[PDB]
Amino acid sequence: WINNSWKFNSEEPLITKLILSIRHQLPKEYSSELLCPRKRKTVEANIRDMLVDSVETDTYPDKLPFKNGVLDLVDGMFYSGDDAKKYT
Amino acid sequence: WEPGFISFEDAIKRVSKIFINSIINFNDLDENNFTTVPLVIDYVTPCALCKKRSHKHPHQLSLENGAIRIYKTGNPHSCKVKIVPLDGNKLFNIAQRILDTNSVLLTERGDHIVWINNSWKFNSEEPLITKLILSIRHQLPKEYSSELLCPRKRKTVEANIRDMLVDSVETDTYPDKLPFKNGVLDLVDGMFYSGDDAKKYTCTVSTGFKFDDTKFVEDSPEMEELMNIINDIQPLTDENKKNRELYEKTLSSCLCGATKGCLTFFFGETATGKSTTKRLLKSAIGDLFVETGQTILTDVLDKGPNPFIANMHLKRSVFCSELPDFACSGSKKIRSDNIKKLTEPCVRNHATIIIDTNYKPVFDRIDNALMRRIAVVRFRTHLDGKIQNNRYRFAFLYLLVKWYKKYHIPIMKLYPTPEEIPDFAFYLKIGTLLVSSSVKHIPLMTDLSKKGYILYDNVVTLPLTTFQQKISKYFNSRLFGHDIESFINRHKKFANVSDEYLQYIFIEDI
Amino acid sequence: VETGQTILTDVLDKGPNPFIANMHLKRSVFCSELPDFACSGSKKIRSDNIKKLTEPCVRNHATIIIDTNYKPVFD
Amino acid sequence: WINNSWKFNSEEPLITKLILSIRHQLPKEYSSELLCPRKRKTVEANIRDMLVDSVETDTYPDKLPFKNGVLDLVDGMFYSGDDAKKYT
Repeated sequence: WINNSWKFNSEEPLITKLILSIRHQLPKEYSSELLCPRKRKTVEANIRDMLVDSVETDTYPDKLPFKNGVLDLVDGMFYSGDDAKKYT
Repeated sequence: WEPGFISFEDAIKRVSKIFINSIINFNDLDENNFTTVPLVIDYVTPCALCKKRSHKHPHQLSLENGAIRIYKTGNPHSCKVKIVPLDGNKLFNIAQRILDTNSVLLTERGDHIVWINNSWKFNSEEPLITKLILSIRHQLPKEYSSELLCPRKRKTVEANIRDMLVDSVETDTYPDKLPFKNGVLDLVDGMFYSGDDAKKYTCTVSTGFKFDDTKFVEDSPEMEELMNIINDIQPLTDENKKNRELYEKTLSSCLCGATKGCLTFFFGETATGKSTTKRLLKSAIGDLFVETGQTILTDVLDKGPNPFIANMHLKRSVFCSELPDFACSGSKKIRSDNIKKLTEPCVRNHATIIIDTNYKPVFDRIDNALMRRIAVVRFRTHLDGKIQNNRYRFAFLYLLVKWYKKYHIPIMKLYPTPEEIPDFAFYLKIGTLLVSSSVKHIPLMTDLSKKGYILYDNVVTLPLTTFQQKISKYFNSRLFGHDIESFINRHKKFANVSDEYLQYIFIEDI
Repeated sequence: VETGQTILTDVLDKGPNPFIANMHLKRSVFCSELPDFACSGSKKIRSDNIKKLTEPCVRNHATIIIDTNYKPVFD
Repeated sequence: WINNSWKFNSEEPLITKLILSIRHQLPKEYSSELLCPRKRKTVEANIRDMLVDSVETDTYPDKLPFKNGVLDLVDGMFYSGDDAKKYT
């Protein structure tokens, strides 16, 4: 989930890009640790080892996706940014 | 405090970790008063710096050469001095500085485009980012240059750079640019960019030769000698106005990079100056111009991997044929199945197709869809080594650019010409003579009853004999037998074994 | 996505069709604007292809609408 | 360019052999460190990065190449050894 969208790739990984982009939200003493690619690879390995349960994508049939958000057909409300993260 | 340094509170944290003994006034230091306020150390344990019990004078810190120096006031020699560097991961700063120049970009397809030697270079197997890192050492500050010599550090910077490109851009967007080996030229403004000024336009192709402004002048003996042939083939006469307009419009569409599939026909007698333009096209555009024959027309593009189809991408103009028609007996006729896909924007295609032929050909398959793909311009009125020597390289660029700036400004629209499309005049005439049955013709039974019309499946129908007797009076079978024989079987409907009907009514009755 | 009668005429199983692989998650696909097929010289509709379109597995979510001036003829 | 001849190679590395052969021509202090394979690989990695421009081979149409040199036809002299290096 980068740039307010879900991205899919099988050859160029994006977990390292996500780790690089998350630095600001982490506590300050944690941010400076992610500048070295070796540490980013270690964190990526930990994350990969820590995912064991799978989830299904494109489940809700009554949602209208958009470049900057999603639209609810039933209620006519627009959800943008983090509010659209739940709908995969 | 400088942005190149590590963050302030991190420096305070490491300074705290130096001193085992707890600090009393640790919260009173900010980014503006650290060098002034002396540090108050509650020496529960002996001084961590020099192991003596307590100091008569408090310690103090200062920032010299991007490093925090820990020293004791009063007599500094009674306590040992520590140094704490403040620079953070110099390689990341180098990656920041390199990326700020917009020299490397993501091409949206999974590769990377690198700006080296005044060009954008594609590559999929050999690394080009490292070459860029080695080349940009001079633009970077002095202290950053020495690190970029070790291959391991260059690999680290490449790894850092690869992780900060999360946005994709599209290449070859502007369709009004002429690429060149040493820059890019603008059609609408007639000025040449070179070097870094051309970096904003992401052109991945070039004509293969440099641009010379010395030859590009208003008047020269060479262009004066050339313009005579062009003026002779099409004289500037009032009766030759629409033909000259079509001729000017069809040539100057080659420079435009718009995606379009409207074909044009060069019809005229042989050895009438038509053949002179084919060499000037190659001498003008150069690499982007590619000549080919009818092999594309005949061979099926879908069947098998066609290298020509894979390699025609990013080609401004493609000359369809160079040899006279094979429309006579013993050769494969013109098939329209291949001409449908070349008009579509995606196969991405960018070529302009022009066919020159001395005689009108015949099409095996025909419908109404061909009006949007066929246009013709005809010649009415009436050495080789010089062109190969690139003698007239600019004399034809000037003609094309002057035509483009004269008329090719508003839009790239080619009006098709049905004036003399072969084996189409009879079909166009019969289009206005035959109309299909519809709801609007149903309430006309008062007028159609005398014609013998019968309503089958709520459709007005006509047997073949009446159409044949009412259609043979207008034309002789001797000259138009082919079209009528090929058309009869196309639109025959059988109500039963014995009933054959056509759902078409000639308008001349009303 | 808009397309024509080629998918209707051609059998999807015969040969590799990239478009059939790329139809995945396409909400609406306009099928064709084809004219009458009762006229001579036009191949009839292959009824094998329409059977698998209804099946959920090719995931599919496309809605197919066929626009014709007059009624065609099946085989 | 090894043994007075230009050679292609697509699978086996030839740059390392070139370095080992050129070892003698370098200054004396530089001859010792070329014996370690790791240093030779580092030098190869360095030299692969400074070649950004490309050249074309077999461009002169009036030469007869030989095993021990190249013969010029328009005038009639033989170039052997280093003299034939300029003609690819």
